Amino acid sequence: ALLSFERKYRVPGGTLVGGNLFDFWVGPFYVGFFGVATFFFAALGIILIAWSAVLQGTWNPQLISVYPPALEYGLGGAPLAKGGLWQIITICATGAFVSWALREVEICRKLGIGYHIPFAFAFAILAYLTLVLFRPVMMGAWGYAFPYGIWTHLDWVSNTGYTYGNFHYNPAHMIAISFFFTNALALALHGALVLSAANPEKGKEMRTPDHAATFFRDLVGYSIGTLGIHRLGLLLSLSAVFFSALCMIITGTIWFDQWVDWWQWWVKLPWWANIPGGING
Amino acid sequence: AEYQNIFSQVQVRGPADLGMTEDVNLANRSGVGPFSTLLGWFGNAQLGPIYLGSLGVLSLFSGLMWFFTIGIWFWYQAGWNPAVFLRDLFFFSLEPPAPEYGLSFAAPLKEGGLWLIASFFMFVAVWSWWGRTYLRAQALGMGKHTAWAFLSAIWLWMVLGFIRPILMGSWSEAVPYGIFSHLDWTNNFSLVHGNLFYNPFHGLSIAFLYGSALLFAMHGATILAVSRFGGERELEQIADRGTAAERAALFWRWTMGFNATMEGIHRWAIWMAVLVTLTGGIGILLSGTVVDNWYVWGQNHG
Amino acid sequence: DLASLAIYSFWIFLAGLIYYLQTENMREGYPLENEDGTPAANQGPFPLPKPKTFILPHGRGTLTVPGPESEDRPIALARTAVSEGFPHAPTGDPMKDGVGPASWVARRDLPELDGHGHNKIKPMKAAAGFHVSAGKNPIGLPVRGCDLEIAGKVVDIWVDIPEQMARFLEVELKDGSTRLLPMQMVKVQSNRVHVNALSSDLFAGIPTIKSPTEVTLLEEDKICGYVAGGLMYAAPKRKS
Ligand code: BCL
Ligand code: BCL
Ligand SMILES: CC[C@H]1c2cc3[nH]c4c(c3C)C(=O)[C@H](C(=O)OC)c4c3nc(cc4[nH]c(cc(n2)[C@@H]1C)c(C(C)=O)c4C)[C@@H](C)[C@@H]3CCC(=O)OC/C=C(\C)CCC[C@@H](C)CCC[C@H](C)CCCC(C)C
Ligand SMILES: CC[C@H]1c2cc3[nH]c4c(c3C)C(=O)[C@H](C(=O)OC)c4c3nc(cc4[nH]c(cc(n2)[C@@H]1C)c(C(C)=O)c4C)[C@@H](C)[C@@H]3CCC(=O)OC/C=C(\C)CCC[C@H](C)CCC[C@H](C)CCCC(C)C
Ligand SMILES: COC(C)(C)C(=O)C/C=C(\C)CC/C=C(\C)CC/C=C(\C)CCCC/C(C)=C/CC[C@H](C)CC/C=C(\C)CCC=C(C)C
Ligand SMILES: CCCCCCCCCCCC[N+](C)(C)[O-]
Ligand SMILES: CCCCCCCCCCCC[N+](C)(C)[O-]
Ligand SMILES: CCCCCCCCCCCC[N+](C)(C)[O-]
Ligand SMILES: CCCCCCCCCCCC[N+](C)(C)[O-]
Ligand SMILES: [Fe+3]
Repeated sequence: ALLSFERKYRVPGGTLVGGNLFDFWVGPFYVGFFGVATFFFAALGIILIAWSAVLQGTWNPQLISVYPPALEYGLGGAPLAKGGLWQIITICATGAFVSWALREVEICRKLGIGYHIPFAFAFAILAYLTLVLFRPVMMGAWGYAFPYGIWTHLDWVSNTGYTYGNFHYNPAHMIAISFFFTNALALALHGALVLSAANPEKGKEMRTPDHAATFFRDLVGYSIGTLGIHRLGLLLSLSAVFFSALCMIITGTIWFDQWVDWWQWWVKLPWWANIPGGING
Repeated sequence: AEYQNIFSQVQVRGPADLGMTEDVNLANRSGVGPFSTLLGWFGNAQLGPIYLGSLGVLSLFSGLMWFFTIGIWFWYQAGWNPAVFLRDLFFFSLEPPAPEYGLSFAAPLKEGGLWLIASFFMFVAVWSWWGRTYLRAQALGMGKHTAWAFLSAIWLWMVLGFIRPILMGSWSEAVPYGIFSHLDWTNNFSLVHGNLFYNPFHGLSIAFLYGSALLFAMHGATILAVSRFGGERELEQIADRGTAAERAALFWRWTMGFNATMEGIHRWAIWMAVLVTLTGGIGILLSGTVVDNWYVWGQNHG
Repeated sequence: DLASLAIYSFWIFLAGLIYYLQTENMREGYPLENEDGTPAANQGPFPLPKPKTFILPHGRGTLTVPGPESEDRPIALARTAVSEGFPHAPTGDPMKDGVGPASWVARRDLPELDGHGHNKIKPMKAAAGFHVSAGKNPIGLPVRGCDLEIAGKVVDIWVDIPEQMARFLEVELKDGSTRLLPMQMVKVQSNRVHVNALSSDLFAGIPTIKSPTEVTLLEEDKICGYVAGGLMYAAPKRKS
């Protein structure tokens, strides 16, 4: 049940809501008021999802799919079988997510650490809200949201993309991808760096950070440092997801045409717009 | 508000650190560079020194040759006009030889030869730099994690412009050097193989990419959350568990039911990132050599 | 076919890999225990990994994990219920006792050394050639606690030489003794240094270091521990 050093940490307090009421654990897990909140939202949501599955007449997970209301319903409510169920399910997800974040906050307090983790998570939550709330509202129907199904959701991605041409040309999409790639690069390195120091060549002593610091200065002539690479990681990650939201929130709202075409602005600057030759002249 | 430790609130400086010496050839290391106070607000302010050596120079020279060989081509396309060059910079493209020449090294220069030169340059550039990551580690007596991690990346690149073009029978199947052109090639590569979303490696690869962000978000915010107990000093924490390591592990145990150790978390890390291009490489390799259309394959599973 | 082969293969690879990953993270704090310290009955599907031994630099010996676990300090906590899973209430002063968000681990009473074998962290006065290169130099600024009362004055900065980093502020109290304050728990302002976790009256309780030019892993933990705990335990004294 407890890690060899856990007991002295399991003291009362830190709860945001409800005092000592839910201030307790269940196996390794911490409950807290929000422990309960998330459970309830999670229970409800899964139920509704199964209920959608009978109306659909399949129990096969590769097939199950809960779709939003069709565009004709705009931002109004829709019949269960006709889009209501997704709308509730979406409400329930949100409930789950936010609650899961606030529990993280409550654990943070009991342990006496910073709130960076709940913090970073809120970016994930905000990306999800962008795709099922902010964008549809702004566009004008729940129908612009993505459906909850394993492959159907990949389909929405593909269809929504190809609507504006090759989506690769969405400029904030370019930026968002550069982080995803960069972050992975940096997670690759960081991990590798620490391990190689902690697990040197056979029979050698544990290397020191100075060795680590040295390894990189030798390699690419610069070492960002241990508080650094951790600040870096948090940032690349949060940024990747920040730009991911951005590229979507603008798509279909303030730009509805082909993304490639938006680049004509550059190429049509009057100082070289008419100069012959090249690719565009 | 409380301090967050995303940016330093006081910079401090001392004599330029020339680093550990162990078995490193000190005749090769450079001189210390300046110090960016800019950088200093985020991480270390000290630039340099850097280790040259034979492999560094070869790598660094081939590296520039590659880049320049592409550069002259772009200018030749731009009508040597600096205005066009700027206007059309992302439209220019150095394309592989036509399918006609196959795996031939005899394609005319304007028709694909120049692409081979550039690639040859990149090949040597990249491999030498790989050997560089390895040696730099050896000379400090360190594990070779970094070189092996690097090898994963190299895998996907090897497969894209070398192994797959060769197994298909022609260089024309490789990736063109160009900003918009390599985007198009990618988009088109999926169309031709029946939508890469049905390539289960592609799907796996995305999971590990998404995951890398998830994890580096988790790890980073955690270490910052406990740097108030010297969390970032991970090597000593491994060697002698501090409350930092404890609060870290527990926050996570109490949230989701299990947890890492300080050495442990970094194994999760190196593997989550390395699996991105590992799986990736495989998904692409089978694409068009063994499987012509992932949707059809998806219907049968063979 | 081949593809089918490859993917089935991979899902198998991946499964033994997780298994590996998982057992490696079982190197500390395992095996599990009951609230009374007796070994717990259900330790999960995963076995303990086979031990690994780390050779610590500068002749500080070896470390073998997993290995015999022991807190090596008293815990002043008492159960608040008759069944498992409820909090344990401090039986004294959690701060003074070092439980809760004020917990510290019995690390070594030896300072962390740099790659060369010298003390990693030093008061700047004794760090030849180190100066505040940017930002507000705290040194000389009064220190304010969450109760908005002055508690002392910064009389130095303890720097991390290998990372050229400010780790702690040393503070001079009204009785002429000094304490270290983690850099990460104070806001350096233009005319003062503000500490939100501790009220002026608790600065004296901050554990002291035995030698004036060195800190040990044990003392770092006892200090960081203490200051962090203020956040939950000083709470009645904090106003804003
Ligand atoms: C954000 C970008 C796009 C999108 C584009 C893609 C693309 C492109 C791909 C996926 C893939 C996946 N997507 Mg998606 N996906 C989106 C939004 C979502 C949402 C959401 C609520 O917002 C979720 C939960 C998922 C979940 C998933 C997984 C089924 C799968 C692997 C992801 C992964 O490894 O992440 C990293 C996270 C982890 C490793 C942590 C653990 C995650 C586990 C696997 C979560 C599974 C949840 C799932 C089974 C449903 C549970 C819900 C109920 C409680 C039952 N996507 C939006 C619309 N998604 C890949 C796939 O192969 O699936 C077809 C793929 O190729
Ligand atoms: C229309 C587009 C198609 C498609 C076609 C492809 C194709 C084609 C490929 C990918 C690939 C990938 N796709 Mg896909 N993909 C689509 C939609 C998506 C979506 C989505 C819809 O949300 C996502 C999230 C992804 C995500 C991804 C990545 C997981 C994956 C590449 C990982 C990587 O980091 O390589 C980045 C890393 C590298 C390329 C390694 C290179 C390392 C070298 C050595 C670097 C050298 C630098 C050089 C020498 C210059 C030096 C630098 C200078 C000094 C500055 N795809 C659709 C279906 N996708 C790749 C893959 O693996 O697929 C299975 C791939 O080949
Ligand atoms: C495991 C997967 C991820 C990964 C890992 C990875 N990559 C790695 C490593 C590892 C573990 C290394 O050790 C190695 C490295 O040394 O990094 C520091 C590398 C590396 N990955 C790199 C790039 C890279 N990795 C990528 C991807 C990934 N790498 C994956 C996501 C990508 C993409 C496309 O996503 C890129 C672009 C290099 C930084 C470095 C390998 C360097 C190399 O091989 O150099 C060879 C040649 C040269 C010396 C060329 C230099 C020519 C330049 C001077 C021209 C450009 C001039 C330009 C205009 C300059 C200005 C830039 C401004 C920003 C200031
Ligand atoms: C912001 C950067 C990245 C990030 C960070 C991040 N994620 C995080 C955190 C952080 C910092 C956490 O602390 C938290 C965590 O605890 O991790 C272990 C979390 C987490 N990120 C998760 C998943 C996740 N994160 C993702 C993405 C990312 N997370 C980013 C790329 C993704 C994808 C698709 O990329 C996924 C799948 C969880 C493992 C975990 C949060 C767990 C959680 O919220 O539990 C509460 C909810 C439930 C128990 C289930 C609720 C059931 C619903 C009511 C119904 C189901 C509806 C759903 C909409 C159906 C979708 C079906 C699909 C097929 C489309
Ligand atoms: C300012 O102007 C001057 C001229 C000074 C410049 O220098 C400007 C230069 C620029 C304009 C340069 C611009 C360069 C880019 C736009 C480059 C973009 C490159 C990419 C987007 C590349 C993407 C993908 C590349 C891939 C996957 C390459 C793979 C290569 C290989 C695996 C190598 C394979 C080897 C070959 C085929 C030959 C092997 C032969 C043997 C004998 C072994
Ligand atoms: C966090 C809330 C998320 C809700 C997601 C969608 C709910 C749609 C609410 C509309 C209900 C009725 N209406 C049209 C009268 O407003
Ligand atoms: C590092 C361990 C975590 C790995 C995450 C494994 C779950 C990913 C599930 C992806 C679903 C994939 N597939 C093959 C059907 O496309
Ligand atoms: C993917 C999530 C995995 C979480 C693993 C959690 C381990 C819990 C150990 C069993 C505890 C049991 N319980 C709840 C019945 O008391
Ligand atoms: C895709 C990520 C999945 C994470 C893998 C799940 C590992 C669960 C380990 C549970 C450990 C149980 N224990 C011993 C803590 O009780
Ligand atoms: Fe780390």
